[PDB]
Amino acid sequence: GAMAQRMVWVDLEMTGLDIEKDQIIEMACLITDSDLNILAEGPNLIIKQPDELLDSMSDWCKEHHGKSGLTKAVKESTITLQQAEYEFLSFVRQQTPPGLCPLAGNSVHEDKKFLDKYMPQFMKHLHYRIIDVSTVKELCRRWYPEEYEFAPKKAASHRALDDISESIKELQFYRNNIFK
Amino acid sequence: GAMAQRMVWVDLEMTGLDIEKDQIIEMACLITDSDLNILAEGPNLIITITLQQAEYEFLSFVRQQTPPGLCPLAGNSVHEDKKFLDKYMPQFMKHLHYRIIDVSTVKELCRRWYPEEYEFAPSHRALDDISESIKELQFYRNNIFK
Repeated sequence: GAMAQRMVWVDLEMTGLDIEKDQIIEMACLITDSDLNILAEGPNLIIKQPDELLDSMSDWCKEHHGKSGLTKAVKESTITLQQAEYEFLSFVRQQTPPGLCPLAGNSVHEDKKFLDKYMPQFMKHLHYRIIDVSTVKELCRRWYPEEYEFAPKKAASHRALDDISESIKELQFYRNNIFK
Repeated sequence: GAMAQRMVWVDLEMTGLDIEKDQIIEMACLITDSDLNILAEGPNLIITITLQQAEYEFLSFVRQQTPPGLCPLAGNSVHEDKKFLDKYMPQFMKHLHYRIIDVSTVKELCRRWYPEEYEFAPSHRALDDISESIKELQFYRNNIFK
């Protein structure tokens, strides 16, 4: 299909939910065509942030980023936020025409909040539209409870790029099972 | 599980899109069941009233209609509305679930996957904008869902 009909899937991992204090610690990007066919995997980058920020994280955040092995990789990182944005923006410019492709993901409103503040040039390459798999998830649970039960459970967190894969798989499941 | 499957619909008008500088001009809220039937209509406030009182009016309304932390925020391009709400109405957002139901996601899937249905798919107040967003979602349920 047309490059203007491609989707830009992102997944971010952050120190918390507070847009004033918290920072982006991991990011991944993936391109699919309009029908969710896999076109190209983008960078998977672990971004350096201070130790003070990593220790002030919520008890849920501290354990979940520890078992996935992220906090260790954040502490050994040489990638700055600015360097990561340059990598992500370069990749999407090579894959999509400017300001025409949507952001896609799971509860991707949360990621957009952090991308709007900390990666505004990357966000200018994207159109205003959002494709949020979690809106489809909520409608599946209500309107198609039988199909919702058969969907696979999500795997344990590894890296942001694997989380995007699970989000794509989830929306493909919805298309395959609850769309006309 | 019928109560946890209800939806908290909102629509807001702001002075712009910057969270640090812009403010909430208008807000409306209403509750639908899981099948989109309107169970109760809330107030359509011009912010005339204050933001903290508007939050008390809306928090009182959703506390007598849905259980805390189980029902999502629902709307059309509600990602921008959720940003202004998390900041300026954090006690209201504490009553809702972390996920949201955004009709603009369904519109976009309709546009791509159902171009024919998309071509024949279907405001002065913010409450009227919610009513039209529900009719838009009901159209997608009927025309593109199995």
